[PDB]
Parts: sequence; C-alpha cells; structure tokens
Amino acid sequence: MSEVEPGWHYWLAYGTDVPPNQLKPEEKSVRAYPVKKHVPNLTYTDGAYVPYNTARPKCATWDPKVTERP
Amino acid sequence: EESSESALSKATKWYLLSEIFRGLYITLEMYFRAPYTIYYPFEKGPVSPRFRGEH
Ligand SMILES: CCCCCCCCCCCC(=O)OC[C@H](COP(=O)(O)OCC[N+](C)(C)C)OC(=O)CCCCCCCCCCC
Ligand SMILES: CCCCCCCCCCCC(=O)OC[C@H](COP(=O)(O)OCC[N+](C)(C)C)OC(=O)CCCCCCCCCCC
Repeated sequence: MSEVEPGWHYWLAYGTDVPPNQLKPEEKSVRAYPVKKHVPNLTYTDGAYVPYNTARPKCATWDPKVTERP
Repeated sequence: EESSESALSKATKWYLLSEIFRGLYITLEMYFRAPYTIYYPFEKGPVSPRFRGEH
C-alpha cells in the first residue's frame, strides 16, 4: 500500500472527487525543491530510517596546552 | 387456564421449532445479499480532511 503516491493516496480513500491529475494550477503544491520518484516504506531493508541526534553535545572539553614556567 | 393459544397449537410450535426455522430463514436471506467487504489494499476505506495520521 505504501507504493501508492501521496498524490493518489488521498483520492483512493474517497477524500476528494478531484484526482491530482485534474487539479487546478492554483490548487497544486508549489515546491522550490526538486521532486524525485516516489519511495515506498523502506522497512525490512538496508534503507530503513536510522534515528540520530541532530544536536551537538552541550559541553565542550578543554583543548590541552602546555606552557613552560619561567 | 387463561392461555390464548390451545395446547395443540402451543405444542405444534414447540415440537416443530417454529421460531428456530424463522431464525434460519432470516439468516438465509443475507446469503443472497451483497456483502460489505472491501479489498484492501486494492481498495481503501473512507477518509476525511480532519484525519490524524503520520506527522
Ligand atoms: C415443509 C418442511 C420444511 C419446513 C419445516 C418447518 C416449518 C415450520 C414448522 C412449524 C410452523 C408453525 O408452528 O407455524 C406457526 C408459526 C408462527 O405462526 P403463528 O405464531 O401461529 O402466527 C400467528 C397467526 N397467524 C398465522 C394468523 C398470523 O409459523 C412459522 O413460524 C412459519 C415459519 C416460516 C419460515 C421458515 C420456513 C422455511 C424453513 C427453512 C427451510 C427448511
Ligand atoms: C410428535 C412429533 C415429534 C417431533 C420431533 C422433533 C422434536 C424436536 C424437539 C422439540 C422440543 C424442544 O425443542 O424443546 C425445547 C428444549 C427444552 O425446552 P424446555 O426446558 O422444556 O422449555 C420449553 C418448554 N416450555 C415453553 C413449556 C417452558 O430445549 C431447546 O430449546 C432445544 C433446542 C434444540 C434446537 C435444535 C435445532 C437444530 C436444527 C433442526 C432443524 C434442521
């Protein structure tokens, strides 16, 4: 089921009577970024989403330096 | 002594399972009716613009 594009997923579930290919130009979404081919759910594969922290550590350790005494 | 139906009439229903055959007949009527099943994932149930799913 995840192979269905998000454009037609809403139409299949009787969410609207206007298919995405019949959409008015003003009703379409405007993307400033390029569009790629539809990617289905990637579970049970090597492409599964891997969560990670998007923030740096909250404390930075001291970079050690040596100064010779007089 | 105050029954409206005669003993023979009450026995005929009781011995011949009058209401049981009535219940069987109603169940058989649905056998010749259209079912409700939809063929997911080839078909989807109704959705509304207010529906809450993945963020
Ligand atoms: C021929 C062999 C196959 C059927 C054998 C069994 C039939 C019923 C025997 C007892 C009847 C009885 O006792 O009749 C009496 C009852 C109820 O009527 P009441 O309450 O007196 O009505 C009130 C008085 N009126 C008559 C003025 C209105 O009738 C029934 O509920 C009939 C059941 C019909 C539906 C099922 C029939 C098909 C069965 C499924 C296929 C096998
Ligand atoms: C001379 C002619 C002989 C007829 C032969 C057939 C007789 C059948 C039995 C009649 C008595 C009876 O069903 O009795 C009902 C009994 C005991 O009921 P009780 O505790 O006495 O209450 C009732 C008496 N009242 C009202 C005075 C208090 O329990 C039951 O509900 C049994 C349910 C069995 C259902 C099986 C049906 C399966 C499908 C069959 C159709 C294809």
